[PDB]
This record gives sequence, structure tokens and C-alpha cells, in this order.
Amino acid sequence: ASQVRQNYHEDCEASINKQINMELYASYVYLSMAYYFERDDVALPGFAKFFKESSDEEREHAQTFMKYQNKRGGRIVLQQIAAPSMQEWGTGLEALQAALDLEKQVNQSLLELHSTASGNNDPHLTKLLEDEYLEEQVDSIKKIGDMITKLKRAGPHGLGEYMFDKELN
Amino acid sequence: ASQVRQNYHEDCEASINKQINMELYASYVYLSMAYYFERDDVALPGFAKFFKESSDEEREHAQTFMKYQNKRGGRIVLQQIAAPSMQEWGTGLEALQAALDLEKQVNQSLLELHSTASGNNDPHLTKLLEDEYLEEQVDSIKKIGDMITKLKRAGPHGLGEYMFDKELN
Amino acid sequence: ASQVRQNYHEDCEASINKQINMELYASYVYLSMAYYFERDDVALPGFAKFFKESSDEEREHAQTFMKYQNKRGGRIVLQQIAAPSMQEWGTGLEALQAALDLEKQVNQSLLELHSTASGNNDPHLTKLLEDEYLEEQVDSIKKIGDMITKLKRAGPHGLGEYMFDKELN
Amino acid sequence: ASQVRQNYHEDCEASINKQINMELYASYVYLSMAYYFERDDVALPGFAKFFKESSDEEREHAQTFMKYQNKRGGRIVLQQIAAPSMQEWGTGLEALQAALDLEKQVNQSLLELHSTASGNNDPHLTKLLEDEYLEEQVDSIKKIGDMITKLKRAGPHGLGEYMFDKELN
Repeated sequence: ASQVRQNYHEDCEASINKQINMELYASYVYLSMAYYFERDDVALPGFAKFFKESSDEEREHAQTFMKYQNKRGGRIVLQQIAAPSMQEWGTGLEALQAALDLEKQVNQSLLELHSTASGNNDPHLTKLLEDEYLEEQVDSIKKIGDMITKLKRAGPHGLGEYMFDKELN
Repeated sequence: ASQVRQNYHEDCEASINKQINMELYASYVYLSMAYYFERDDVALPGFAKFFKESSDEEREHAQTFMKYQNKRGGRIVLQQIAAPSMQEWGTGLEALQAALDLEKQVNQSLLELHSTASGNNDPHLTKLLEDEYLEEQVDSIKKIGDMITKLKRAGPHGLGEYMFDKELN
Repeated sequence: ASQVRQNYHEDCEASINKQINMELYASYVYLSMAYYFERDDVALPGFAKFFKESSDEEREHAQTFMKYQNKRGGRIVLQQIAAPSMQEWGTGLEALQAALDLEKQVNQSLLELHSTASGNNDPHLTKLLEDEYLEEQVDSIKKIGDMITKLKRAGPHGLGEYMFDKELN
Repeated sequence: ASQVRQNYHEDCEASINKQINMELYASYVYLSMAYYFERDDVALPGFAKFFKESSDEEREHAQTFMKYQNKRGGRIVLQQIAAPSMQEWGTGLEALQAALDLEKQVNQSLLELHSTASGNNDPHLTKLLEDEYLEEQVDSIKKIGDMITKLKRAGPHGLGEYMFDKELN
């Protein structure tokens, strides 16, 4: 084992590698969306900016887990990153609904990892998840829910979509 | 009696305690509205801010009356604060209409207290009400009336509600 | 359910509503004390300031729970706020002893909520309680205990009460 | 009559001259107290400062009434200023108790003048009294009451009198 490893279970190590892949995949989905909203026939620069920022945040979350793996003496194992499930994401609303679903999937995975850490009596890892992942994920979910409500109000097509896009920009 | 008490009638003292309770209740109604408009399925941050500010103002008015009670040598008696009449407040417009009604109820109570003070020849208290309560109350009622008109114009649902909410934020 | 709700148990949601009511009640008790200590026949401005600050902190803690309820997709339900148990609070020491007792009651309620959250495997809520509630509550209890000891030393009546009041102001 | 006089009754004019004399007398009492507390065998510089300030305030109130008399076209008539009722004022507490009594006497006179103005339908004069006299008088009475309570606490003789005197200085 690593000279640093202490109280770090192999199941937690493996689950962290899975989470790294999931965050990189989410990053890729959001990168896809960011550039979809910059197509000449879409031209929603607020949505584009929102998804570019989201993409960067997910990549940063993957990097934090990679740093964490090394901190604990586990070994990073990187796997293929799947293509995003779509190439075209539809309306602003459809992309936000897809984002909400993705953020809830990621949250579920993080909560499962917390359960694994808790079951293996790893309080350093439960603390990391609580402070660095679970809080950001709930805030992201609340933010996207609010945005969906606001966009539905502003009436999710036409002038309302145009105006809502300005508040993101 | 208090060493400070002079020309301060028991009916005025009692009415001031009633007014403290009414202002705290109004504060509580507006607090309820403020967080209703921050629900993920409502997401009207301008309305939320407006009602949070209104809540703070009503609490400050209650505190000013508590300080006044002590200044005159009366004794503050605090009673239960009723639950707000609703848990969910409907549309932006419905909440403003409820607020207008509440502000008029509070104004009527203040005007009754002015009449009690005047009838007991208490010019210190009539001055307090005129300067610190009645003017703010009329301004509040005018402001909410204007807001209702503006929201009805901007057409009180959908995009217009979304846009009006921005002017409050 | 809310579009945002995930891993949020109805018992936790209900317990948060109870905690909101308890914090608003504590706020009301401390507001009562703040103005009691500004009576002309009491005139302890340090104690008044201490209890006004405490009142504001408890109100802010209620608001943080209201924001939290919305963040998780639960629904705020507001109830009547009871009158403070007293209208007159006795000596500085008696008010501090009442405050200590109240702060321990609140702490017990928070610890019960932590137990409920832990039992429902809600690490987002256990983290909130640990970081935003339980630490502040232990610090408040230690501070009030220290103050009680200091006031008993300064000999809890007369000149000593007068001098101790200055350190709060 | 004066070229400026309008809606100004002779009874109000006369009562204002009486009030000028009363405020000058109060000023003289407080001047007496201020220098009593600077005797070598008294040496309470906080009390001295407090009464010197009170003396100046009462003189300023007399001057405001003199200016008011001229503003309305009445004619100032100045009378003898009585010697203060005492040459030696006893303890700090006895002087504050004498001051409270004097401030209540002055308040009663002002309230009588308000009643005279109101009865003669003189709203310019009722406004003056409310804004420039009655509010300051209530604040003064509250302040002196608080001081009496604080001094009785700090235990009105000996070390406590010495320490209370510092908060005034």
C-alpha cells in the first residue's frame, strides 16, 4: 500500500474512480449544451454561458476527487468518457430539464458514496462529501429548479425565452 | 406608577400593546410571503425581497412602540402572535392585494389609536403617530396601489409578472 | 413532490417546521427581555443590547431553516408564536439563568433533529445542523455560563450588576 | 398689531412669556447645581457636566420661545428670574430627584400651553410645542429616570456614586 494510506477502504477508492468518470461525463454533457446554444440557429448566449460555467464546475469536481484519491493513497483509474446522450438539446427548457435530471443522478451517486463511506467508518470521506459535493449539488438542483420555474413563467418560448436568456447572460 | 409617567392614560397604554401585537403579526405575514416567493415552484425574487423588507419594517414599527411604551412609563405586555392567515399566497397580484388589505387594516387601527390619544389630550402620542406611523402607512398604501396597477398593466401573469418582478429586485 | 426534492424525508421536513417555530419563540423571549432591561425602573443597557442581539440571532436562525426547507423542496408551515412565559424577567442574573435554560432546550431540540436526520440517512441535513446550528448553540451556552459566573462574581446585585452591565454594553 | 400677526391669541402670547421665565429659571437651577458639583468638598465632575449641559439646554429653549414670540408678532416681556430654591443640593441622587421634579413641572406647563393653543385653534403653536418642546421634555424625563435607577443600583453613595459619576463624564 501507499505510505500514506490509512483507514481507506478499497470500495471507497473504487467508488471515487466511478465518481470521477461520472463528473467528467457531466462536464462533457454541459460542454455539448454550451456550444449547442451558440449555434447560429439557436443563439441563446445566456444559456450558453450557464452551461459553459456548469461544464467547468463539473470538471473541477472531478479534479477535486482525483486530488482526494492521491491524498488518501488510492490510485486514480480513468475510463472512457461516454459521448453525451444527445447532439442537439432542443429548447432552453428541455436543456434545463435534462440538466436537472443529470444533477439528480449525480446527487444520487454522491449519496450512495456517502453511504459506502459511512458503512466503512471513513469520517474523512463523509466530511469531504458533505462539505465539497453534497452542498454544491443541492444548491445546483435548487438553482436549476428555480430557473425552470422562471422560464416557464416568462412562457418558455419566444419573447419570454429571449428575455429569460438575458438574466443568465 | 412609574417615576416618569405623566399625562399617559391607561387606555393609550393598552392600545399601544395591542398595536405592538398587530405590527408583529403583520411582520409575520410578510415573512411568510417572503419565503413563499423563494419556493422553487414560485421563484419571484423581487416579490420575495419586497416582502422581506416589509417584514423588517413592521418589526421595526413594533419595536418603536415598545421603546415608546417604556419612554412614557407604560408596561409592555406581549401576547401570542397568530399564525399567518395563509401558508400559500397565490400569485404575485394576490399577495399584493392581501398586503394592501393588511396595510389598510393596520392604518385603521393606528387612526383609532390617534383618536384615543386625541380624546385623552395626549399630544406627545398624537405627534408620535402622525410622524412615525401614519405617514409611513399612507406611503406604503400608495406604493402597493401603484404596484398593483403596474402589475395589472405588465398583465398580471406570465411574462409580465416575470418582468414586473425584476423592477422589485 | 417538488421538482427539487431528493432524499428528504417527511419527518425531517415536519421537524424543521417545529424548529422554525421554536427559534421564533426564542427570538420573542429575547425581544421581551431586551425591552424589559430598557424600562426606566430597570435601566441595564448592556443586558438590553445582549438580549436584542440574541433576539436577532434566533430570528436569523429561523430564517435559515425557512430557506433550507425551500432548498430541499419541503414546504414551510408557520404556526402561532406563543407569548413569552413572563412579562417581567427579574434581575440580570435571573434573565441569564432563564436564557441558559432556553438555550439548552433549543439545543436538545436540535440534537433530536440531528438524530432524526441521521436515522433517515440525510447527510445534507446532518451537515447543516452541525455547521449552522449545533456549533453556535454550544458557543452561546458557554458564553451565557461564563456571563453567569462573572455576574455572580461581580456579586450579582448592586454595584457589581451595574459594573457587569458595562462589559456587555 | 404687528404687520405679521395672524391667528395669534393674546392668551398664547402671554403664556409664552410665562414659559420663557420658567425655562430661564430652570436654566438657573441647573447652573446652580453644575457649580455645586464642582465644589472642592463635592467634586462630582460628571454630575457637574450633566447639569451644565441641562442649564444650556433650558436657556436655548427659552431663546427658541423668544424667537417664536417675534416670529408670530407677539412681544417678549421679561420678568425677574427667581433665585434657585436651594444653594446646596445634597447628594447626586437628591439633585437628580430635584431635576426630575423640575422637568415634570416644566412638562406640565408645556402641556397646559398646548391645551391653550389647541383651544384657540393655533396649529402653528401646537406643532411648535409638539416638535420642539414636548418630545425633548419626555426624553429628558426618561433619561433622568434611568439615571436615578442606575445610581440607586450602583448604590447611591460612596464607590457607586463615584463610579456612576464617571459614566456622565
